[PDB]
Amino acid sequence: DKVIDVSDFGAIKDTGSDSTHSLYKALQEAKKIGATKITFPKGRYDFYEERAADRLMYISNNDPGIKRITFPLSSFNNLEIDGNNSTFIFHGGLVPFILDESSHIVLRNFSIDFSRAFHSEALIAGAGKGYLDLKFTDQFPYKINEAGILKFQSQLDRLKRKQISQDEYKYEYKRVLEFNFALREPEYMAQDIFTGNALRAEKLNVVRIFHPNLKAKVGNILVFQAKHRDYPGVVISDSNNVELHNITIHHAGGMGVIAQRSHNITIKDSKVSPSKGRIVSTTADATHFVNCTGKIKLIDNLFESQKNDATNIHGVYAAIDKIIDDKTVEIKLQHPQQFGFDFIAPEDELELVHGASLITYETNKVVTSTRVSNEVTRVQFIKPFDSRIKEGDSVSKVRSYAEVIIKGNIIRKNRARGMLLNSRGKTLIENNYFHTPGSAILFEGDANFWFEQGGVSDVTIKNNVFENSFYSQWGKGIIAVDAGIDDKFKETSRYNKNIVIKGNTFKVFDKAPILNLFSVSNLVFENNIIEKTTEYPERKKYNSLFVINNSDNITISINNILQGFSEGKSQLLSPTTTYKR
Ligand SMILES: O=S(=O)(O)OC[C@H]1O[C@H](O[C@H]2[C@@H](O)[C@@H](CO)O[C@@H](O)[C@@H]2OS(=O)(=O)O)[C@H](OS(=O)(=O)O)[C@@H](O)[C@H]1O[C@@H]1O[C@H](CO)[C@H](O)[C@H](O[C@H]2O[C@H](CO)[C@H](O)[C@H](O)[C@H]2O)[C@H]1OS(=O)(=O)O
Ligand SMILES: [Cl-]
Ligand SMILES: [Cl-]
Ligand SMILES: [Cl-]
Ligand SMILES: [Cl-]
Ligand SMILES: [Cl-]
Ligand SMILES: [Cl-]
Ligand SMILES: [Cl-]
Ligand SMILES: [Cl-]
Ligand SMILES: [Cl-]
Ligand SMILES: [Cl-]
Ligand SMILES: [Cl-]
Ligand SMILES: [Cl-]
Repeated sequence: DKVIDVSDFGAIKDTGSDSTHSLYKALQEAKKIGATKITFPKGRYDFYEERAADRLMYISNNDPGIKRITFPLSSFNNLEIDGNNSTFIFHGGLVPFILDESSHIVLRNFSIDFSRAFHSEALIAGAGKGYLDLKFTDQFPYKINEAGILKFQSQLDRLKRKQISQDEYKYEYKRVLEFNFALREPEYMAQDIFTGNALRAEKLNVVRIFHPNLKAKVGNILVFQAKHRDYPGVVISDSNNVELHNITIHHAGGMGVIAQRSHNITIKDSKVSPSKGRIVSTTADATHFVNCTGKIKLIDNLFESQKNDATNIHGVYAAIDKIIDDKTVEIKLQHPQQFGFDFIAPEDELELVHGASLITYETNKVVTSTRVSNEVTRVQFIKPFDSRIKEGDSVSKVRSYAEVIIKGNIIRKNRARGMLLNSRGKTLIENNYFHTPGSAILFEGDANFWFEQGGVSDVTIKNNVFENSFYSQWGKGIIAVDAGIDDKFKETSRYNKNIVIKGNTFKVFDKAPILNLFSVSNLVFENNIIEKTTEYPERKKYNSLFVINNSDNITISINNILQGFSEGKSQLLSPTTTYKR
């Protein structure tokens, strides 16, 4: 009627049977009749590959290919999916949700998990020169083949072997990271150890893995980082007015929520958090927004234990590959996880940017655009473009940049950074808790490897708590700039502008930078409380709370408060150019 009950289409809870086809039929009926809601009788629902719809997808900062989709929400309008706090379990290579060219879609009250994680975890039972001894629990099956290589499996007749073998790709790894057993966070100062996808291994007649760079503390947990990003949790693509309310994402092969080229997204009262027996949630970013517009609201969420940043809101740079004539260029997407990102349309305004400095030469209007491939697009401008532009420079679309509201979130226990603020729109970061091994807030962006467009223009960071963040090495300080500006251009490049950091509590354990800035104009750091702790060992390489280079109009104000420090506030609040002296 107005509300469609998925059990009227044969999806039965708690049985363990596949509910994919019944779900599909309920979705098509909702589109046929104009229903505004689908409800699940509260229970457990399982979804498998065999009857899932298949679609080519490019998904920014994730891996492209054929996706099997359990909720294929393409061209839906004005539809709410209320799971009534049901539990959704996905078996194998599924993308749970893709919202494609949809509008006013509300997702509420369910959880997402996969029956076997894409990553794997092990207890570290011993260590030595070039090896670790590991105990795996049952939920991470593996085989050690005749070659002496550790290969994780989907599960423990010739065609069943063949399909299991075909599953091996999904559980490939590329690096390992040590997690502290007691704190359930990346181990203090441990770093990613690259291994590649094949580790020599042997079972001691416990599994021993061999690699020259292995180093960890016994009793900690070793995480094998999933190599691939093929199965993100919720994809929001070319869509508008999407809300996620009380969604729990226990796991994904890649990001928890990834949005590209969409407009108005809210994520509220949701959580990314591990399920029973796991120390890791999603295998990449909890959330992530590419070329999005309107309001992006992250309200009152819990993001913990994912293998990457909690959020990143940014644009796409594309390199100028070939100059065809004075008015025409071919641009090329650079990073493999950007291939297929079409964004340049007739009448768009583009920034033309010098690659090594991130200085904008000019803006220009595009009159025509032709997609040549999933890499190359040809672009014709209305007037001849600036004569200084060379091949190797980049373009970025001048958007109505997203207004970013990030309020009331708890961000902790994840690998890497807290928030990558590459939002050039009006940005508000207020009343969040950060406990991250990397930079809690990082202004990044580059046009040489990730080709992500950042460059802040209006940022307010007010009344957050930064507790012993940046306790490892993914970043350059608690709040830091690592934008891709060559040293030669730092003094003249001003990439991030107009930043107010007021009313925060920084609980710090050593004298690593609270602020580490370059190429900034107009930043005010006032009315903050800085308070010394002993939560982690002090690192002797840091002796400066405020490292500032190649910036202007930076006020580190006198009205900040310092508690528990040996030295006086006038030494401690005084900027250096270096970490030490
Ligand atoms: O230098 S770090 O800040 O620590 O970056 C970490 C880095 O890890 C791997 O590369 C390093 C290690 O492999 C290490 C092992 O001994 O050797 C180092 O010298 C390598 O450093 S290097 O890459 O700077 O040359 C990653 O490669 S690997 O998995 O094949 O081993 C490498 O890509 C890089 O990982 C990135 O670290 C970031 C935090 O520092 C962040 O998590 C990146 O992902 C997210 O951020 C970027 C924007 O910066 C994009 O938005 C991504 O989509 C986000 O997911 C992370 O990249 S990724 O996980 O490989 O995709
Ligand atoms: Cl009906
Ligand atoms: Cl039922
Ligand atoms: Cl779809
Ligand atoms: Cl609508
Ligand atoms: Cl299961
Ligand atoms: Cl095959
Ligand atoms: Cl659980
Ligand atoms: Cl990854
Ligand atoms: Cl140059
Ligand atoms: Cl943006
Ligand atoms: Cl030192
Ligand atoms: Cl002052």
